[PDB]
Amino acid sequence: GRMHSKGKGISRSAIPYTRAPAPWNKYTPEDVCEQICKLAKKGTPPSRIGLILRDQFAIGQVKNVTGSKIVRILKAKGLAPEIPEDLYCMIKKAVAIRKHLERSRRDKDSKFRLILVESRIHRLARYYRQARRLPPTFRYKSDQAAALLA
Amino acid sequence: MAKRTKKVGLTGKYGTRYGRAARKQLLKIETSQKAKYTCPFCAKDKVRRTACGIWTCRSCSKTMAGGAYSLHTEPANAARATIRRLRLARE
Amino acid sequence: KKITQRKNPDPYLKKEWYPVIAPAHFKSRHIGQTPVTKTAGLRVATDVINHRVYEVNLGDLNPGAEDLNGNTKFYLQTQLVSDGKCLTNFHGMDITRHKYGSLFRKGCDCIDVFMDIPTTDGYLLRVFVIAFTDRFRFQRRKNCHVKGRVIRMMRAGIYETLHNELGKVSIPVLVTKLSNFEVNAKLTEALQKITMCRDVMIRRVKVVKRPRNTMELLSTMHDSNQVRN
Amino acid sequence: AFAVCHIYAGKNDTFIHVTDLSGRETIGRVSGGMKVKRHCDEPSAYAAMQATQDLIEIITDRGITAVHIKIRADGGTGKRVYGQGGSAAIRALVRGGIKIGRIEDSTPIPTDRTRHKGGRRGRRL
Amino acid sequence: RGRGAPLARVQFPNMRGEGRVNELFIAPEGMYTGQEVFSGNKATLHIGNILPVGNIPEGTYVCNVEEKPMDRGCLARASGTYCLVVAHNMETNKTRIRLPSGQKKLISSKARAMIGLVAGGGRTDKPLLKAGNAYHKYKAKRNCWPVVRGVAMNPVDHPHGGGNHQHIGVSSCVPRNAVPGQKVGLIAARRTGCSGGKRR
Amino acid sequence: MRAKWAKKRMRKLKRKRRHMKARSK
Amino acid sequence: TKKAQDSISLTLTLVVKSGKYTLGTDQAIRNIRDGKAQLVFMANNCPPLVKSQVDYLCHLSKTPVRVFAGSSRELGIAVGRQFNVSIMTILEAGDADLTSIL
Amino acid sequence: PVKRRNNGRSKYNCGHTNIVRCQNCHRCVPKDKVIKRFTIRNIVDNTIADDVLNACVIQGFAIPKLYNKVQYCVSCSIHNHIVRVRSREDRKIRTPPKRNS
RNA sequence: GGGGACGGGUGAAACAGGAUGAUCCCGCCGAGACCGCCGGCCGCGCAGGCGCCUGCCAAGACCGCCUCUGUCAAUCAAGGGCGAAGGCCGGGGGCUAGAAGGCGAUCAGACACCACCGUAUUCCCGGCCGUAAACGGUGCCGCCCCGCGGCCGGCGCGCGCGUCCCGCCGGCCGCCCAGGGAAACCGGGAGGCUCCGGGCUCUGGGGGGAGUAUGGCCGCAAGGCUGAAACUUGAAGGCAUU
Repeated sequence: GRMHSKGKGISRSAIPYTRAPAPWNKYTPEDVCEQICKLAKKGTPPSRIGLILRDQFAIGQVKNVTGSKIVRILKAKGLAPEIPEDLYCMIKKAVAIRKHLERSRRDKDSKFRLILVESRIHRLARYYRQARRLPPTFRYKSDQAAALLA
Repeated sequence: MAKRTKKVGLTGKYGTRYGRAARKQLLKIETSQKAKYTCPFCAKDKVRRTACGIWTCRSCSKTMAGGAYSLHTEPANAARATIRRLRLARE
Repeated sequence: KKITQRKNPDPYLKKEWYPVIAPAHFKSRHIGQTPVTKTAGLRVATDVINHRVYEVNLGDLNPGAEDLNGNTKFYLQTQLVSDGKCLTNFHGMDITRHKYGSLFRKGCDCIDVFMDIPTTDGYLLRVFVIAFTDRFRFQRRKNCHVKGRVIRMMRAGIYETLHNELGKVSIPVLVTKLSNFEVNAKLTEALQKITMCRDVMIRRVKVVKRPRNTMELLSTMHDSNQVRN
Repeated sequence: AFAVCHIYAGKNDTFIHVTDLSGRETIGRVSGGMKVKRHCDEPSAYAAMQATQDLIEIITDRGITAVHIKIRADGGTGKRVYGQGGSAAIRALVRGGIKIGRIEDSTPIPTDRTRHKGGRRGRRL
Repeated sequence: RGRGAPLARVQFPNMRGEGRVNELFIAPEGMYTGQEVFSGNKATLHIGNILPVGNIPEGTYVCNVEEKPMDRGCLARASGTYCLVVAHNMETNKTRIRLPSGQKKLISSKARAMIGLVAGGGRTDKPLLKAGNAYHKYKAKRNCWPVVRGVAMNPVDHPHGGGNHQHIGVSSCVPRNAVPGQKVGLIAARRTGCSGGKRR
Repeated sequence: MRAKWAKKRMRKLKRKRRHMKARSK
Repeated sequence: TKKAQDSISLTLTLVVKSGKYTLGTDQAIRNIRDGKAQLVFMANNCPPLVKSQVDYLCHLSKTPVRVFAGSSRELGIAVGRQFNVSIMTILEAGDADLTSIL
Repeated sequence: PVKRRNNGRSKYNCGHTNIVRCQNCHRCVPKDKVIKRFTIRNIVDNTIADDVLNACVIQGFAIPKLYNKVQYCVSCSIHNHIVRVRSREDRKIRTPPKRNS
């Protein structure tokens, strides 16, 4: 179930059993990688670029066609985001919750949400540091979070 | 550090004299007066209280009227909003 | 009308009865008689009856159509005492209490909106309207409950019908529109597209503010029978 | 000669009062309590029956051939049921020959009411 | 020196001559050096502006209100004290206002007032704490401190006077028509003592 | 509520006992 | 509304990452006069004399000037800098500024 | 033990509910516990309704019917016989006795 | 303004209100609470809790998904936050209800219940408190789990087609077959357990003494949290039957 919520919901994408380029596929692996870089230049978060390739184009799974996941392709060209996107999205959510709370000190429920989002940021950050994706130097500073977004 | 354990932090000067209630009220009132509030125009927290009712930005050099121990009193802040909403309605 | 003609009790030993007449739009103009103490030091009787408020049923106001709108009532306040006859202007309307109660039911959603409207004249009035949801014909479930999207859309809809109906019209036009029930009807047609609805009626309309000396407004309201328009 | 009779029913006493349509001037007033010496009998319909009979003579003298009926209980935070004398009030007027015009509830019902006497435990009688 | 409220020197042009007149105004909270202020029937609605009381919308907090028009300042001119505009009678040209005591007075709509609540608000909240901060406080004002209780004074100095024990010896409440030297106790006291629920 | 009334008596005795302790402190 | 607000935030971030930007009035006026500026973004807190002067030089160079919400600190947070930034000039943009005239 | 599995309160997924009042007791009862009946009845006594209607000068004026809701507390209802103490088997039935009037 | 003898209250009463015209009616104003009927085997929320209008601001579960990441998870001493009510401490405000307090009936007494008046409080704002039969008297994550019904949300399939039919997922519920239990009853578990072992925290070990003494900490206090022993005793308790 959800770490900070009591919901037991299971909405999960299930990838196809046969990992193959679509029968209707007409594009090379490099062609997809060159397209991916253009969206990376646009700055689109990696989850979004996968959605765009699936909906705007028709590559259902990048691994099936290119042979690599989108983040691995970004890392190869050095077009990877410095913070793994998953941490960035929580950090951005925490920044907004902090801003709303600064206007209202009476929103006790909002403070509750801030503790959980910040706790998730700290938990995920430790994993990234251990993996070496992020530096041992990384520490979460609420004060520097907005600056960290850039 | 932690030279004074309790809220005697700004009230250490008064010593044993004056009673706890007095000092407790002073601990809140004097902490705010001494503190540097943000400048509305400077955008720096360099506003300090020159005199009761007078707070001056140390960067812009602008002098702004305000409450005695706080740059913005809550009743004035409410009226500022009420006047803005009433003006925009009368517009 | 008894004391002016002959003997009645100690208070009504010196009292008068004055005819009260309602606006031109209504089929039976006469409302009734008003008891009033005779002229005194400063208490001139006509000045005493200048601002008395009568509560008339639409069935009494427009008889021969009682079965429809028997519930709807109109509060009317005298503005002039000319001809010895009180001339009244519309000051409020409300549906009867017996009907208000019959409007609510379990397993229904009630939408009440209040919208103050500045009229094309001087008067400022708040239109209180009510609507209820009703079971769709198939209805596998037993509850006429709708999702928020229908609730918001329907309430947005109610404001819009008033916006293009009672939003910019003068008080005599409003009296005809609330009497023929025209504006109540418009909300239902708009609501009918939005959802299955019942009881979409303007329940109350109150005079929030009155332009002073609406004597000219009382000429049009009372004697402009020729300008029925 | 239309007029309106407001009939407080409530409990404790019954008030039968006929007035002008405006309500500004009272043609007549009577109370169930005036008729009965015992305090408990004041809301009872027998006291009320004698009471509206007395009012009929006064009101019919002052014209008032026809009356409209508005009937209210204590209302507000109390009862909301007319209680005892209310049923008699229309009946005695019908015996008198006053003609009914329209009947209505004048209960002062409260949207979002103020607190009522009794406490959370209630009247522990 | 005397006022616990800041005063502001606002310089307006001189219509009569070529000079720039300097006027001392009570400074409503938020007034800033450099703020432009407009005065008149057509004046705008920002904190600081002085406009006829009728013009100001109902609910605004207004300071230095005029009891009668062209009195150049009369009510709500102390720290954090505001007057609320309650209503505007169009027929009588009279505007009701709630003074900082709560009492309501009707003022000609022609009278002028400044938009805003006076600064130095919340000053009373701070305890004076020492006798010295009181001495320094009334040096600026009149010689009205230290105060000797009358029951400490000898019989000849105060009506409360002195006996073998310090007691007033008679009801503190004194008649409204007490002669100049007699009015020393609580005067015209409708009620006395701490009761509570006094809102009635 | 005898349990409630018993804890009120204990709380009263505990107030008096602490106050008496203070007099001889 | 906030869908657009995200686009302004993403343009500012991507300009900071790739593209040439100038922080501050002295740099802004120097670039606007020489026409190096492509877009001018000004904080609401900017002094009301500075606002009217930049507005005129911007009219002369036909360079669009927009107000960024309010407070130089807020512009600063969007440029990723703790110091306050009253005027930010976009000389070149890594993410095309369709919101050049937002 | 648990006399009622509903614990005497139609409270599900709620934690706390609004408060209501016994009409006669004026007691405070949770809304879930309150008996809650809806009664629609004639404004005039039904015995006098026909005569009043005939006397009513208005053509086709239906007698107004009062619409009100009466809520009582458990203690209040048992004394007023709004609901009756029932046998352990009879408690499980949830259907109105003898088939809202 | 009206009209003229009672009115309140009750189980009956009595006290306080009435010719200074009450009650009652009608307009009018002020003040503060409070969201009625719709309103629930409705829902949301981490619990405590949550219902006027128009906005404004950040959220949250769920579903749908060939989106991204790649064990980032679970339960949790210490530590942090939240926590109904009443209480407190500074500021407001003040209708109503109303601990105290006063009265009026009752009774042997009544000083209690019922009436009448009424302060703290209730309401707001900044703190403190840290407790409730805070209960669903059932910790949390995980799996299996027998059918039958309702309800809420999201989605899908099918057809006349309608807020239809059938599912799926997440909830909120009722009835139960097995099983279980000392039973009452649980059965979406209190089942899969004397044929006893998924993981992890908390607490209990006959009844009093006693949540007392004392020591610590915390609190402005009220008190909270921790917490005995000496000694006494053969019972205390649960659920059912008569």
